Amino acid sequence: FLDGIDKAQEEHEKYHSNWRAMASDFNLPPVVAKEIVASCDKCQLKGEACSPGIWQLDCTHLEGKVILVAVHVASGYIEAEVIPAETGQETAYFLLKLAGRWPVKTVHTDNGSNFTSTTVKAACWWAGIKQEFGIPYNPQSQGVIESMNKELKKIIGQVRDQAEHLKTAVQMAVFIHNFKRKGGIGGYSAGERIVDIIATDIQTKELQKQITKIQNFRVYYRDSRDPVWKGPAKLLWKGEGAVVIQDNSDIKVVPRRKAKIIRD
Amino acid sequence: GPAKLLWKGEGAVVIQDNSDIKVVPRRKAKIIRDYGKQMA
Amino acid sequence: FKRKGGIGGYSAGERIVDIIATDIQTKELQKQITKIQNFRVYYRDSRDPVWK
Amino acid sequence: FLDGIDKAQEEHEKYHSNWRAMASDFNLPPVVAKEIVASCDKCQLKGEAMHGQVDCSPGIWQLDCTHLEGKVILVAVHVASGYIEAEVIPAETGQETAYFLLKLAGRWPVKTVHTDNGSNFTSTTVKAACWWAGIKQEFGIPYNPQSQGVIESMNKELKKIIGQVRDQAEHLKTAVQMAVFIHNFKRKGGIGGYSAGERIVDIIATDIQTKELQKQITKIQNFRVYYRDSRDPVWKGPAKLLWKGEGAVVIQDNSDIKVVPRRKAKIIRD
Amino acid sequence: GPAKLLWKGEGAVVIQDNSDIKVVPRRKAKIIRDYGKQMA
Amino acid sequence: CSPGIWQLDCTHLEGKVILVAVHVASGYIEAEVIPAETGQETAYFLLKLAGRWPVKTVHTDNGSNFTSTTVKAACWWAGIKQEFGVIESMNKELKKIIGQVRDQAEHLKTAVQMAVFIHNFKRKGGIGGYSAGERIVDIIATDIQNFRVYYRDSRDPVWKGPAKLLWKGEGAVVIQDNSDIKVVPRRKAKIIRD
Amino acid sequence: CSPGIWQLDCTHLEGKVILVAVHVASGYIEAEVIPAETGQETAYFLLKLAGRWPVKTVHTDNGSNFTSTTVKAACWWAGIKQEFSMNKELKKIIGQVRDQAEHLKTAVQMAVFIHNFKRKGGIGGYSAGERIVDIIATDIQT
Amino acid sequence: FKRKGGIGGYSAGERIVDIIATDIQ
DNA sequence: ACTGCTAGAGATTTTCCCGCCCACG
DNA sequence: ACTGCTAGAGATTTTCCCGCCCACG
DNA sequence: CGTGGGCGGGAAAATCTCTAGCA
Ligand SMILES: C[C@@H]1CCO[C@H]2Cn3cc(C(=O)NCc4ccc(F)cc4F)c(=O)c(O)c3C(=O)N12
Ligand SMILES: [Mg+2]
Ligand SMILES: [Mg+2]
Repeated sequence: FLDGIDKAQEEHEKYHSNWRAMASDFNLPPVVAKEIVASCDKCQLKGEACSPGIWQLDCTHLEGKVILVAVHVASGYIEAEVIPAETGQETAYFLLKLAGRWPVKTVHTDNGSNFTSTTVKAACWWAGIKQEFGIPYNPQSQGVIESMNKELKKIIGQVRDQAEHLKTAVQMAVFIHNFKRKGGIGGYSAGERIVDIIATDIQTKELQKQITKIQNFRVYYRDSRDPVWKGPAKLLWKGEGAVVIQDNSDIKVVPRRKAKIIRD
Repeated sequence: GPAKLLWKGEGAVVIQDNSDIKVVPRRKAKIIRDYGKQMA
Repeated sequence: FKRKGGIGGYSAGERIVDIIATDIQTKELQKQITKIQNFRVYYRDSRDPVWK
Repeated sequence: FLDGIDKAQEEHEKYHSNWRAMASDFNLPPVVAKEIVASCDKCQLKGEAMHGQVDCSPGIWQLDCTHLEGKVILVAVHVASGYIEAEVIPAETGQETAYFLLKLAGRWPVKTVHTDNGSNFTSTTVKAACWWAGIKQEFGIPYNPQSQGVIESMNKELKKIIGQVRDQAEHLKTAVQMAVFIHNFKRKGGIGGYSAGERIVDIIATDIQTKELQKQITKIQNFRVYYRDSRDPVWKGPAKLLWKGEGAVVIQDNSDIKVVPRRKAKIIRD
Repeated sequence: GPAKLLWKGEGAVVIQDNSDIKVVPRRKAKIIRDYGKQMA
Repeated sequence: CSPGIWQLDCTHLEGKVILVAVHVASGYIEAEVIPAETGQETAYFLLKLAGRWPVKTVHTDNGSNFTSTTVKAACWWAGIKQEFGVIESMNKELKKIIGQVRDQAEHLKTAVQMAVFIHNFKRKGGIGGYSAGERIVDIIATDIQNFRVYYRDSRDPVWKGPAKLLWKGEGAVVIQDNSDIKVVPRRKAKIIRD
Repeated sequence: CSPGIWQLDCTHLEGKVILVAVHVASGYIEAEVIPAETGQETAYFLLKLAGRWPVKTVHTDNGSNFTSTTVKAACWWAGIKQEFSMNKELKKIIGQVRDQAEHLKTAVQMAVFIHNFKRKGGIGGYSAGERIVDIIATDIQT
Repeated sequence: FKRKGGIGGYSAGERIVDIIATDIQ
């Protein structure tokens, strides 16, 4: 348990795997894996600027009727909505619906007139959503958004005989693109990828919210065969018989009788 | 709960709370792994 | 989203993720293990000597 | 304070968040989170969760008017025993209810009446009748029918037995008298298995025999108890002894019905 | 119940179940002698 | 009398500026001598008056020793409100009991020391019989020694309030909203802890 | 600590000699700056200890100004029986808020007011100015 | 061989050798 | 100053009886 | 062949912490 | 003169229970 930390350290020196691999493989607590991936030099990539809130917005006018299409670009999930009239209130209503279903963090769109209303500004102020206009987050999926729109138009050309109304065939088409399109690495249709991304993001932000209070705390400690109260070290894992800390650069374990935790 | 899962089927689920071996039907079960796993 | 509590302090939006995540994890792990582990148990029942 | 507390306050301004959500999302103690929950006046909960207690005293009697087949029925219940009387009313008015209450007071030792705030129970005629008979009038919370819920349940039970007894009689009032006779005599169970007729006899007989006997006792026995109380050395007294215990006696000094151990006490004959 | 009576007034009655002193008010008392006393 | 009322004024001994102060509840002389007509010594004396007891206000005259930016900046930094008799008596009786110690001392401020103590501790009389330094303690330290409710009106779902308590009951509470003396059950109402 | 007992100490700062007086039972300081380190100024420090606040004795160090004949005559007609950590907390607060100080004395004033009424705590979020009056209240009401 | 994940935590080589062992028989 | 309450049904625990049989007189 | 259920408030039990002081190194 | 351990006082956290309302 405690003697696998150094062989995770040399593993991160040779191959630089992330905290999940060293946590699940070596059966470690994930805090020491995040500190191993933190203490490295060349493993310090960029920040957030990954994101589960990669959302593309695109309008189209099919059969003389407005269809507003949103894409969860981090997982490739895509849906749409038939809009009767081009105004900012309809876009704000659909944006608040998307915020109600999924945690929409950032939206990417163009500088269209319908998407630049102050009603959408008040809605995103009440929501707290970063907004982008014309700027792709990364230029790989930029054409893929349009190709998915053409794919959905091919699905519409499949299922226009499956329903009478436009929006009923639209809902059947997004149901088909949610489930009836397989492939990939492990046979995921469309929902398993996005629930995997959302679950991993929820778990890593729970780890961030857990660790953001521990770094405020202090652990004054002495050792066995020692009364010299060193510290204040940083807590990693509070245990019932052994507490894990780091004083300067070493992952140490201590008895709880030798420990003293400042509450702030 | 929370019991430990032992075997899953389609109509019933075998679990173990402390030492009992309970066979709970599928319409009574709740299976989840907490994000709070990072301590325990 | 904003209302927290219930089972483990989460909103319903997290539990609806966790339920389907366990759904598309555990039965796939079970399908992967049911083709490998196949043990045949003969049992002598109670009040009797028949190995069934 | 912290900036996260202020942003949780903005969260409370926009969504009226839970205390546990603000405590988890910003690493807060729960006391200030419950204070922020109690801060905005739009966050008002559903009150307390505990039921009150209705008095069980022999001098109290409940009344209620109920309705069945387009007719009004006066129901009276002794609260301590569950003895019930019922009658059909010609017309719902205070004078006929005053006549019914005068019959009740002439037949039974009634001191206190506790009804709801209906129109017929707030007339001047029942006020003059209760002043003539010396009856303490009391009413309840203006829109809480649960303090009268005993007699509401007895309106339920008597109508259920009326459902069993309606076929034997041609009219309502004969079946009403038959049903109230059935419930006051034939229905057996409750505390000691008896009907309420034996129970109210037991209540009135025990009341008389345990007030006159203690009245005859208290003029003879008169012991004055001085007591050195706890945490103190002052010998305080004298007090009236109610009953001598084995290691602790019960007394009343001025108004406090208290227990004093006999080692901390001192009993004087006069 | 049933506790033993110790003293009675009007406002409150004091009773004893096993060793306690219960100063029960008049609105909560129930003073009845069960007429199956003919055995006990 | 408020628990924090103090009064500041001035006296000129040989054209020499001292600042006297008195609590209105007791008539309690304290004083300081300043080298020149400045405001820094006035803020010095104000927060040294606060230096052992909490001070809520200071009463002054209508002079220009209280309309400057230094003293107002100090008093609004601390939080003491400013506003521009009971001092004019004891300021006249501050120059009288020096005579037992004036010629008996090289330095006159020693006679000021002994005279201000003989005014402080050895001055009693009247009802309570205490000293003035203990009278101010008695007054302020006897001055050193209430919830809201909300309710759901019956046959309605709307909650209202807040109201003030009148009498506690185990089933219902009587309250006043502004003048509405109403009794509401505890299952339909809820009291704030504070 | 009896509520009539107080304590004195001295310090030097920016070429100016300051003197602190504390109530030992509470811990609220009061400092004052004097121009010259003379016996007159510390006898006036005994005045601004004694003439308002309920003192009984004195407590200071072995300086020759603290035990002069002027101080002894002041204690003679002031009934004071001369017998015989208070500075570091003041030296912490003065340096953070030196910026609003045209003189050192105003910095001393705002620092002792920060010590007075901006640091709430104890058993009910109290001040030291309430604790001194509670202890001398117990003295005057016992 | 140093990067894993998925349902069973497979690499690419073990997955392709499992599908080749499936495809042979 | 006022206040939810009461009759009935399985259900479950607690407890005599009887017969009996296996252990003893 | 179908089925009552769920969010919040005191209240009560269970449990760390701290300081301290009395018992000990 | 220099340390340890139980206690108690207080915080605080997990559970019990119990109710309001959905027409
Ligand atoms: C027109 C359909 C056709 C079928 O019958 C009606 C009548 N009804 C009545 C309620 C109601 O009384 N809810 C409160 C409630 C009370 C007690 C309880 F145990 C559970 C409870 F939910 C409904 O909620 C509701 O949806 C209907 C409804 O839809 N319909
Ligand atoms: Mg009624
Ligand atoms: Mg009714």
